[PDB]
Amino acid sequence: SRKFFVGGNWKMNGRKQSLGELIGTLNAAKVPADTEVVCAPPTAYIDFARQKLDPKIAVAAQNCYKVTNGAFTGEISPGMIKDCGATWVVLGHSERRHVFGESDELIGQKVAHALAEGLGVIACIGEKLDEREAGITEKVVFEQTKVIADNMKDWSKVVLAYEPVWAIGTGKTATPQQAQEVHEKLRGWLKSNVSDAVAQSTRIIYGGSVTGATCKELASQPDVDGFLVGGASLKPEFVDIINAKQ
Amino acid sequence: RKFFVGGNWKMNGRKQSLGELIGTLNAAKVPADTEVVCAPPTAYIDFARQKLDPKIAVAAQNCYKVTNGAFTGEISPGMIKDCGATWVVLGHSERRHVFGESDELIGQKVAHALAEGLGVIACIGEKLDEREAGITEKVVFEQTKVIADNMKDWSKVVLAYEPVWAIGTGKTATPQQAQEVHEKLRGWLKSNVSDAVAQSTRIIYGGSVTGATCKELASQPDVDGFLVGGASLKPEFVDIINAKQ
Repeated sequence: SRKFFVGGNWKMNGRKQSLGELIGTLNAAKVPADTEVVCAPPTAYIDFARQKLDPKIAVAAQNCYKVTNGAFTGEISPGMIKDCGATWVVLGHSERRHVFGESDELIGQKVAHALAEGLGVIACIGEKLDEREAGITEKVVFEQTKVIADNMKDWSKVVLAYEPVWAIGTGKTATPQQAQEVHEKLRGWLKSNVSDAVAQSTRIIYGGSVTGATCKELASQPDVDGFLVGGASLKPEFVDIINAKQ
Repeated sequence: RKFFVGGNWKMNGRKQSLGELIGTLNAAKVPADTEVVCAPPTAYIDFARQKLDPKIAVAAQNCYKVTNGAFTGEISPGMIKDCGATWVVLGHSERRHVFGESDELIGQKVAHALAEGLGVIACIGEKLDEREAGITEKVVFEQTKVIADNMKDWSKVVLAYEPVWAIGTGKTATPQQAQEVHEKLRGWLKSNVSDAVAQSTRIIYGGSVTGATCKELASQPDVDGFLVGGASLKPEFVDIINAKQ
């Protein structure tokens, strides 16, 4: 019985005043008890957000590096994330992979280390438009998921996020049925390559375009276990997406 | 040119350990002729500014080139200002050589940070292969050039020379080898920008500095301070603050 999971990726948006407002909205919101809600602030505001947010909402970092301390100007470690009261980290996000060039190997290593330090991990995967139009969706997301899997001792604190990069900013839209086709193929990969236990208990959430209007239909897909929300996570509309199963 | 001592904590510390360091720094007597800046890890910019006495300025360790946007894991100069920090380090050797940040990207970041009202510590330097091939000047001049082309105003910039060729290589820089590069960089400012920019721009040294070495390095005519690494996490940093005393 996989617990429904809604992530809010704020990305590089907001200041203390505006995020303070957003947080007041989320605190005033009724969160269903059967739903796990997580918010990822810009790294400068992880501490700030954890202090202001009600305990019913967990806090994620948006990225981290692969050792606990070191000569890595501009990076943060999982220890720092935990030290700030955050319990999750988002890793392998399409923007890290495709804007900032983070390799599969680097990401697998980040997952191992964040997991070894006690954080949950939202591990992101997905294919670009050129990869999808070349017919290599499965090949790409399976390879990304394999590299993550090779750097794991334990699956219980991982959530997989499928991002259709091919449908973010390109003009193309993704159907609920296309999302479901990728999600069930990823679950089938977990069953045949890790275990049926992992396949049946691991949340696979959809990180493509989600709104107050699209969320109910997407969430009723049997292999779509929730959402990693982009722009809408900055709006009160997020509260509708939290309630997508209601 | 006011003497400038920067402390780059890198990816080190927690609230407890950094709170302790900050107590130590808050007890230090900062000379009137010296500008002190500390760069915490990004998760602790806010924490550090709240705990530090105002006689010490706070810097971000990196930032991005737009004020808000779809850039998971980044921070903007707006957020840095919002947390009470007045500087950012850009083009650090680690951003360049571990994380692949290009000259063009760094230039764009410099322009955006200066425009949003931050000071910028702009880092340049050559690797060992480049030094031993004889292209020290080519590499550092190119890096300073691409930056200069993305800037109009020089008053809020500090140039940091990093002898990357001395990090974990088995080679080290002498004070004289540091002076030599600082002099050539001031030379490039004269010839490529102006004499005025060349006479007023702090050029600080970003290689190994300790309490034992700091006074000899600071006495070099073209070395105007430091961007300190490992020693910045220790009381020894307070002695490096006193380098020109």
